Amino acid sequence: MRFRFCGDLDCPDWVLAEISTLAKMSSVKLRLLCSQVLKELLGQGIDYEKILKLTADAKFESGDVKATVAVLSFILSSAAKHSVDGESLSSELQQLGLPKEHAASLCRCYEEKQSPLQKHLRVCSLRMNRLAGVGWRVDYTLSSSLLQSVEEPMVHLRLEVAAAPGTPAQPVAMSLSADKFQVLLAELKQAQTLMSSLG
Amino acid sequence: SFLGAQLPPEVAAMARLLGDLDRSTFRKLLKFVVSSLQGEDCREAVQRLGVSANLPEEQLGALLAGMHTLLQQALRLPPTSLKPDTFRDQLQELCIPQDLVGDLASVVFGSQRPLLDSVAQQQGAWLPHVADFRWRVDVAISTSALARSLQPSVLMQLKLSDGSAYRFEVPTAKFQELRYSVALVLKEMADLEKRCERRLQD
Amino acid sequence: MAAGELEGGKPLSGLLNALAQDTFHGYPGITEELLRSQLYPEVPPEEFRPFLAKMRGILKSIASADMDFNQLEAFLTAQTKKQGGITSDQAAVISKFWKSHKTKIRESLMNQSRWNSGLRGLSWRVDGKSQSRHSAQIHTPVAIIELELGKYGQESEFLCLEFDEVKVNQILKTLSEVEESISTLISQPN
Amino acid sequence: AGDSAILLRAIGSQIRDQLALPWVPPHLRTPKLQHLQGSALQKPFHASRLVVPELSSRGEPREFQASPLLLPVPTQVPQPVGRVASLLEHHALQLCQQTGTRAQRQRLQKQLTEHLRQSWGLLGSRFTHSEKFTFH
Amino acid sequence: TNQLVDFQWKLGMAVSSDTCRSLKYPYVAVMLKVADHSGQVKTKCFEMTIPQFQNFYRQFKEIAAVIETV
Amino acid sequence: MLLELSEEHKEHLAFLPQVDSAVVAEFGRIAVEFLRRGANPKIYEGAARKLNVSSDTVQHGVEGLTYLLTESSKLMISELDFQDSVFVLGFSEELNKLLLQLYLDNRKEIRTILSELAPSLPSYHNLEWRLDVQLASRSLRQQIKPAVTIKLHLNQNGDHNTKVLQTDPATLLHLVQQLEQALEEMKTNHCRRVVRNIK
Amino acid sequence: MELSESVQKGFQMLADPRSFDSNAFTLLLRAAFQSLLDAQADEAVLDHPDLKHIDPVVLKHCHAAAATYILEAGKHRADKSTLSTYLEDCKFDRERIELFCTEYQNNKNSLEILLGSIGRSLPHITDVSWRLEYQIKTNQLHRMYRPAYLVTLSVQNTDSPSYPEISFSCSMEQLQDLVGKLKDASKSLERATQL
Repeated sequence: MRFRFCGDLDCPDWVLAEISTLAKMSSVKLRLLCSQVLKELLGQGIDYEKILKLTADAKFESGDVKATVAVLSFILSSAAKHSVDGESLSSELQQLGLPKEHAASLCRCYEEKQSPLQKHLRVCSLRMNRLAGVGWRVDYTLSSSLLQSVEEPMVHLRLEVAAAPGTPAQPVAMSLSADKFQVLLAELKQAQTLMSSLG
Repeated sequence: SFLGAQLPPEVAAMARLLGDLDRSTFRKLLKFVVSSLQGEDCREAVQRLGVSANLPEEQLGALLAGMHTLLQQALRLPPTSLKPDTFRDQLQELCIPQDLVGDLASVVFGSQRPLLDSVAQQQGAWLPHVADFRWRVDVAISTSALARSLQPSVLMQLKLSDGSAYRFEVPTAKFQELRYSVALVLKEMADLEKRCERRLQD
Repeated sequence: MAAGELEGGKPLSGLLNALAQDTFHGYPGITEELLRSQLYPEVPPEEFRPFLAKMRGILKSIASADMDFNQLEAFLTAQTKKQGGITSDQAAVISKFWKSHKTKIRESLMNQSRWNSGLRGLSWRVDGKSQSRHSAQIHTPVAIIELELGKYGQESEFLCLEFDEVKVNQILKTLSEVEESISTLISQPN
Repeated sequence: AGDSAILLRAIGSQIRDQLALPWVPPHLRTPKLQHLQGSALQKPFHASRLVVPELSSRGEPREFQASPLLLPVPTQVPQPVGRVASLLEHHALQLCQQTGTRAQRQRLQKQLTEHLRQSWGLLGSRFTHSEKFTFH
Repeated sequence: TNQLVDFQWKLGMAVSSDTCRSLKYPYVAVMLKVADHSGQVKTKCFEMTIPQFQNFYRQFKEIAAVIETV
Repeated sequence: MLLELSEEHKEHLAFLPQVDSAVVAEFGRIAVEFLRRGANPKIYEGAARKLNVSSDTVQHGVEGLTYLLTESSKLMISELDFQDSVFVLGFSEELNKLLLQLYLDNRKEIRTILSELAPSLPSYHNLEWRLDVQLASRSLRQQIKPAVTIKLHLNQNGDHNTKVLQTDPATLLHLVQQLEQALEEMKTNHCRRVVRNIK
Repeated sequence: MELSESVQKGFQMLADPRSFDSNAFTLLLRAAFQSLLDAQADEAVLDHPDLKHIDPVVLKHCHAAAATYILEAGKHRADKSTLSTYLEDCKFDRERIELFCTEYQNNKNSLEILLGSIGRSLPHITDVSWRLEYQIKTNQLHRMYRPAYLVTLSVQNTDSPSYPEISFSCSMEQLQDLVGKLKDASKSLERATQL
């Protein structure tokens, strides 16, 4: 047995277990719960009060609730990861034993948010760093103790770099000769030409 | 099999290469594998052996990787659990030539084994150990806050195998707690050993 | 109705003050909803939003140019002589605001553009050396100088230096060479 | 696209060739396997400023350049990686220079001078308690 | 305490920045090189405005006057 | 096995039979409330005036009772051994039964708190990965260099740490092989006997 | 690939039969490669007795031009068709075009290994080890009776200050999670080979 939403793998045993906990809700409130988890995946927060308020239908204990939110998050994220359509998802959740009405409901919510999910999942994909901003000042040097008249421009750069979302940017500040600045700008333009050939 | 339920791909690759390999070259390679297990840097000596045998680096890598895995998995087994007859039988199922099996068996069971065991036991450590422990015992006679104190304390200094070092002072009420804790753990190590010998050894 | 229609000059002066504090002094938490509710609670937020954007974009341009009165009033006049433009009275409020704030805004932009250390203070004393552990009798004076340095938004460092009467005069002549460099450059146009 | 299809096909066949070779213990890796499996050392890009002969040189500057006192340009750096980085950045600057108003320039320098003149023209415990109570 | 090994200065104009097209203000930048205990030498740099230089220079002229009449 | 109550610990607990069991039930409530949230000495002077005893009498009795529950939960002492421990104190069956229930009601929650005190080793939190191919550098313009970028998230002392790392393909196949052999050990007959017999 | 006017004039002088005979062209060209690739900074690399008649300002200028073109051609993976095109532009004759290609082909692999060794990279994981323990007691809690894994990664990079081993602990669930992530990563390499 192998499944597309599992990534061409057999289903995890904890997923196959907790799919039987989904069958314990009404189909009408399984669909409402999907909307709450899917909102969180879209970055719109999560309403634990509503999740607990509706799952009282099935008299879930908090271990049931934890396992239910975890498995819905896995199914929806992993279908979107592999670009699985709701038609495939419905058919192959049924193979795992989810009731056909519960399968339906669950996939008509995926079908509505499939496209914005994948745009968010690309934004969340692993980054080492992010360039948050650039600042610069250009100076002109007139004279020095070390050279009686200089008359050369000089550049200062400050680069704001973010290591993780929700964190203040680190400034990288440095000073450059106008020769060093010229070669840096010319090299970045060559890199950009290669980048544009890929996408 | 000591190699587990499914044969590692590097071992299967190596075992088919052995049919083409001169026993002189096999025994030269085996010394490098064994000495690497003892922690000796061999990279330059392996390269010289490569050009000497006319082995391309793609085949050196396959041979060395397969020999390392076989010896690693055998040498991690106690002598109660792998023994010369069953080791020799299992290696023949890989179709390794019998003369090379004898060389491999001499490494696992011969006089090389005690030094390998010593190196393998060093790898169970994960946290640092005490490298040194020094103290002085002092009595305070007077202090800014007391014309007469007369209070003892222990100044302690630890060096750990991590290369870290700590110097700190211990109140005598805190020394009593430390001494109690250490004697208690020693009782409970000895109790655990007696559980093991009477239930896990049979 | 929109805030652009209203001629509340003090409310508009407050808006420009808040806009300058956010834009140039960098005070956090300044936001459209706060300015609407205090300054113009009768203006709908959607109507206030373009006036905020218009005043912000104009003010950013003025500060980057560092406009003189001819530039400032010509630019603002062109803003008056357009569809949905500001009134001449609003421009007059902006001009009065800009007169005082121009000094403060300019200096703030200098600090924002500086990320080397700056001189925060200089302090000095002169002592008579008299005796030491070994030298039973000393008399030569010495100057002790404390130099306070820091980067913008960071804690100050203090550097303390000690100078004899000779090194005091070596440094003093070095500073006189800086002044004579300046005096030449400004006299060269003669 | 054909060009990106050729790239991805080249990528995939490189990953095959790397997966096909087992991991080898670091103390056994010959220099090829040190590169593939990451135990070789790369060297940073570090550039040193070179002196180059000038054909238009005349007089005493030429007499220097015509002599053993001016070393052959790549040999002016001891290390080949720094030697490579030095020639690369030297040639890069030459391209920037050769690929790059007098009234406008004089005007700007006079504008800067007026600002300099206008700027200058402004010149025109029990211990502390014991001290406080009994030794202060 | 610390001792000056060397003193260097440069005079420049700040011409333009990304936030302010016409900065056009002069500064003096000073580099101090100081020797620590056991002769460890380090550098510190700071900028002064032109008014700050005039004050800095003015006070060293006071030090030179008192140091003679101490 | 049994609790060895010290003579001072016994002397503190001797306050319990001096008052009605309904007050001891209140001592039980406030005792576990202190374990749950933290102690608040301001109540001791209140109960003192209500009971006509010193505040230290209330404090000693209640803090002694908390220690009885804590040591029982630490040992996981049986109901039979608990009674054999408590009957060294002389008080009557009603109080003995009250204490036994107060223990069994709370031992599982207390043991959760007691598990937080252990030596604080660093531990796994999460892992992210990215498959990168390097295609050009400043020095050399056409390449294929595949690598797996890894971001490892760890806990210690409740503080998250992250490390960014790299592997080649063949090393990643080695990493999985070794840590699959790790998981296989718990299925071997040796480790099965330990779990079976050391209990 | 772009080349400054300084480099192009150096090649225009190598193209002369007058300035350089076919012998001197070969000796200077070999000296160019040697000075790039040899670890010895041989300051006498240009002191060949057959080069001694050339003006030392011109000789040292054409030597740096050659070496600069070699590095630019190497970086841009220049094929013989590219090399031959640019040389004929500089008015080279068919004999010297053959000579330049012969020397370049002989050295190509050494040059590409050099150019590829320059850079910085992340810390590279090289090995892993594990311990399995059964947890018995704490001074605050008896009957813990749970397995834990103690994992160490060996990293081997010096491009930035670093410590060579990363140690952390896993429960059974945490190690099973970790292994699943690494096998998910490994399954993606397999997919990429299908490209």
